[PDB]
Amino acid sequence: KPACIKALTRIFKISDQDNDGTLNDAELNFFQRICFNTPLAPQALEDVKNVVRKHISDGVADSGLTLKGFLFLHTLFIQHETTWTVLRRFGYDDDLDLTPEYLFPLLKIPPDCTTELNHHAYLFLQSTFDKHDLDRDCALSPDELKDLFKVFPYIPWGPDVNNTVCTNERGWITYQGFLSQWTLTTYLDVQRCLEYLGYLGYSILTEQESQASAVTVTRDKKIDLQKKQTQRNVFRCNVIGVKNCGKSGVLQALLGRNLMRQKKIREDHKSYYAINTVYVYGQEKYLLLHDISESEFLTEAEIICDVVCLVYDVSNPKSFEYCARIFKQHFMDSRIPCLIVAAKSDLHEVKQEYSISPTDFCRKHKMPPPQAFTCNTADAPSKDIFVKLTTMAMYPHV
Ligand SMILES: Nc1nc2c(ncn2[C@@H]2O[C@H](COP(=O)(O)OP(=O)(O)CP(=O)(O)O)[C@@H](O)[C@H]2O)c(=O)[nH]1
Ligand SMILES: [Cl-]
Ligand SMILES: [Mg+2]
Ligand SMILES: [Mg+2]
Repeated sequence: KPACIKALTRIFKISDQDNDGTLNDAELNFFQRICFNTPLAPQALEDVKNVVRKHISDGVADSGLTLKGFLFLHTLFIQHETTWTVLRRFGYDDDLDLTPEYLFPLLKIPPDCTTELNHHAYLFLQSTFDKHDLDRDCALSPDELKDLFKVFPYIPWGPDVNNTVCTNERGWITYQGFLSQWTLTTYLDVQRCLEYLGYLGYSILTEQESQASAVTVTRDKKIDLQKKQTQRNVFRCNVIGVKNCGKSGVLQALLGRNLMRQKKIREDHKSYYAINTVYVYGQEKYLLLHDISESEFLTEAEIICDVVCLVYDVSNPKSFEYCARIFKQHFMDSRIPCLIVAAKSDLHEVKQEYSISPTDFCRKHKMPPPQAFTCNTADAPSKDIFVKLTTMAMYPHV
């Protein structure tokens, strides 16, 4: 029984689309249709409300069904089969748990293909954000996130999510940052995104066969390279360099954060990812950065990307050798574009101990010139390199 109440309470929360605490006639009729194929007459609906009002006082607020009122009607129909109709319609099984078919619809992704949310999927998330942004500040406070996750069986996002997407003045995920996190999750872990969409009741509220009906599968990367044109909107860039060469500073710069703001980031909440929108020649795209920590190996995983960002420290004389090394053993004869970034360029430039200068190296292997970059500036860092990286990802040849 307590398991039954738990499910119905969630089903209520999902059905309350405007998230006001009641099921108005608009939302109530929607619920009846998806469950019982036919809604009730406008005043025959008012008759049911009367039955509620004449038993409990807190069962009907405004002229819409409250949760207590909703749970009350569940008891009335028993003292059956009406409830199980509702439960099964919302993905629950006999054990009152969400079925694998509902939460994990199989979506086999072809090799060298990526996953994006379609336009209607984004719209669903845009409304989803608005429903829980009750303070209208275009950001989700910790309370507004707890509210959003009350349809989730566990907390899906950790405190590092705030160091991955755009946040506001107080570290709260903004409206744009919110969509960036979903864009990010969909790209890296589509099965997790589909699971999360199930918790939000996407498949039901949008009346579609599965959560998978929100994901777009882009074509083979090889075809994009051969046809020299892509339709993708999300591009992944791997950031590679020695330890403490300023990689994390590059990632956080994409989020618009100064170096001084970065020093207040606790390591418990550290993130090796950063995602944001970038405009390339009037086209809006998503740039996805992945901080690759200096390890003994570089597998076939940390090399798959649309563009590589080799970062070295100008105050570190031995740092650029790493860039030259990694480039020569993974990206020298690769169809992946590479951009060298001279990070910490606010510091005094020290002569690199490598055999050849960064400048000449970029000519020997036909790359763009080493880009000067710093996150240690007043206001927010420059988005120049991020436009560059995205541009090279979109047009590898040009
Ligand atoms: N002056 C200055 N210092 C910087 C800049 N970027 C980073 N730093 C400093 O350099 C150090 C290393 O930066 P960080 O971004 O953490 O490097 P990292 O390569 O991510 C470290 P790891 O390899 O372990 O991930 C920090 O002390 C940071 O404050 C910059 O543009 N200017
Ligand atoms: Cl559900
Ligand atoms: Mg409502
Ligand atoms: Mg808010």
